[PDB]
Amino acid sequence: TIKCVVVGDGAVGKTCLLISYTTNKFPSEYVPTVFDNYAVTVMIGGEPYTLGLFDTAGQEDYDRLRPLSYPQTDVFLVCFSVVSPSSFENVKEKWVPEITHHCPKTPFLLVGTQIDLRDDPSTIEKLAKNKQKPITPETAEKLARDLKAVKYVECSALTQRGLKNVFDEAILAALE
Amino acid sequence: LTPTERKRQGYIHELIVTEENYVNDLQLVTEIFQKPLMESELLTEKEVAMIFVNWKELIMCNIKLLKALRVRKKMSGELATTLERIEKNFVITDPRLPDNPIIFASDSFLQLTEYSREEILGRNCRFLQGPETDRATVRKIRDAIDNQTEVTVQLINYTKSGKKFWNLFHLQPMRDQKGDVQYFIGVQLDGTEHVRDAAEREGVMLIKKTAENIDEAAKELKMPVKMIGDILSAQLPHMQPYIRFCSRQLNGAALIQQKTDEAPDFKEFVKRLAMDPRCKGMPLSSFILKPMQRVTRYPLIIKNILENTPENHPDHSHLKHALEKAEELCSQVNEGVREKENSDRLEWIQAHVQCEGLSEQLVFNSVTNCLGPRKFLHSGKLYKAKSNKELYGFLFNDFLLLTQIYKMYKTPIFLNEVLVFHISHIDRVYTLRAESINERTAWVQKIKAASELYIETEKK
Ligand SMILES: Cc1cc2nc3c(=O)[nH]c(=O)nc-3n(C[C@H](O)[C@H](O)[C@H](O)COP(=O)(O)O)c2cc1C
Ligand SMILES: Nc1nc2c(ncn2[C@@H]2O[C@H](COP(=O)(O)OP(=O)(O)O)[C@@H](O)[C@H]2O)c(=O)[nH]1
Repeated sequence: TIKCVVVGDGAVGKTCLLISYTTNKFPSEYVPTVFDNYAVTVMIGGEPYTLGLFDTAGQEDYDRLRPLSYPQTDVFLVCFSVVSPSSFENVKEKWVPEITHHCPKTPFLLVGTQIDLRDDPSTIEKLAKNKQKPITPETAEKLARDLKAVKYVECSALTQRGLKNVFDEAILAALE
Repeated sequence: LTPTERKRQGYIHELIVTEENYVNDLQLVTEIFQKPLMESELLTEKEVAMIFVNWKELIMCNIKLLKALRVRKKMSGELATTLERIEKNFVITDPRLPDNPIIFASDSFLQLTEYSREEILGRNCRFLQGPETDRATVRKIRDAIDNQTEVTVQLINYTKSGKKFWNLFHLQPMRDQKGDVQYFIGVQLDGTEHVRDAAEREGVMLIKKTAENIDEAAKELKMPVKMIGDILSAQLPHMQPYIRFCSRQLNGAALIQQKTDEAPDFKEFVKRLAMDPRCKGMPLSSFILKPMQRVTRYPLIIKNILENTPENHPDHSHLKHALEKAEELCSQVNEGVREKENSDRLEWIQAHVQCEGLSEQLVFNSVTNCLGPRKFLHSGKLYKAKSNKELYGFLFNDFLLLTQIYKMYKTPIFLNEVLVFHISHIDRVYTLRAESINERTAWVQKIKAASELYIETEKK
């Protein structure tokens, strides 16, 4: 069993990508739930691997409760919304330094989420009003190198684009 | 159903369902982990108490909550089975809720109107009205509701498909013992024409007598209340045991991890316990997170219930106060972890550090001059340059204490007069070698931060 922990700012899409991956469908707004500790078994090259999925949502603003989830973690998922730049800044300013402190031997991926809103005209308008632009993959891949992340991945819990790939690359990182 | 109100019913559903699963998960751990380990005798009574600690106290704490949330949903279940004996067209509405929504619809009403109970509940009965419906008669119904008095009129109502039918409709309030109106009863008697004379007089008596039975068959029963914040606001102040659990759960996880590595029999024994299909393939250690995970997810749930609850809703006053109490609980628990760790560190120092050549009796776990309670920050091996003396320093929020492998080295260096590897105190200059560059970073960053905190607070 490989323990994977998803961390990142609030409302970046941590819970959704976990639900959308495990339930193979994006959470309906009318039927919303939390994400209990879940275990999935995927097949990579004929070899079954078991992921231990953990959701740190609701802990972001609690510094003594957050690291309780960190013990025995095999791989981290540092998340940021490609639309929210402030969540992208807290990656190098908060989350990556925090997991390096608690779990220095634990590998982590750089996960860009909500990539389906990057082309959305309505969303760019709101970002333009604050003189901000959505994080391009080229930008995020630069942060992936500078923070010594294993690699960079993008996903949409809504479109399921590159969603499977995120957890697949997560496993490969925990087998290093 | 508005998208907003539909989300509310979904989040209230989430609260109760996840509570069901959570209380059940608490009881699973006790059954298949705690009790087997107590009998396994691989751990002493103290060692078992170091792991699960007040798990039992958490269960009783949430069962009291779970039963309260269940009773509210049970009210609509007990009522439906009671008013099922009445095979007449009738609905029940709640004036105390926005736009006076249907909180109950009879089976007969659903057959007549061709509607389903899911497409009706939470909406005003005005959807039955249409083109040929006399708007003047409709206003006669509105007045009776505003005037809180009964009424009996005849008007054209329409079905889901649009099939026209006359409605010998009777309305009457449902007053409590105090005398105030709490609900409305609406009886429908479908027809094909506007009944007159003997046909009308008979029909009026029928529907009025019908409403009298509904008022009696549903009396003395605490009616279904469409709100959940009233419970949470009064139940959350009793979630005190969570503060105790999370503060000591860290020592428990480290106890298991230790026992796991230094005993192969223990590791296999615990793994076999987790092979229970009820565990969904999750290890014991992950179940320890659940109490902490539950309190942190209470504000998330309540916040979403609140943001989909209108201002004029009687639940908004409770949900708002409940979210305040919920977020307080997390903070108290969050700080509870910090306080327990601090006490564990300081009490360890109190009975391990000898204080000689000092004027006053140094008590570590006490109050500082301007920062309040003393807090331990950092501690590591420190070698003094040009001397190479094996020293060991304990950094606090108010002062730095240098010891030796514990016998005190020098006078406790306060941080209101310290400077920043090279550490400077007044005139005296200290030169200390760190074990590594990362440790030299840890010292400098924390000493400077603690020094600046003392100074700025002292400058008030
Ligand atoms: C318990 C109850 C049952 C009602 N049943 C009907 C009904 O069957 N047909 C109808 O046209 N109005 C019915 N009404 C009245 C409407 O719900 C609504 O109050 C009325 O049409 C006035 O609408 P307005 O406030 O938009 O003017 C009922 C009202 C109550 C309180
Ligand atoms: N378009 C889009 N929206 C998303 C996606 N993931 C999350 N969201 C939105 O983000 C909101 C909350 O995100 P959430 O999963 O709770 O993030 P978390 O708080 O970090 O766990 C939801 O209302 C979703 O509508 C995504 O992949 N695409």
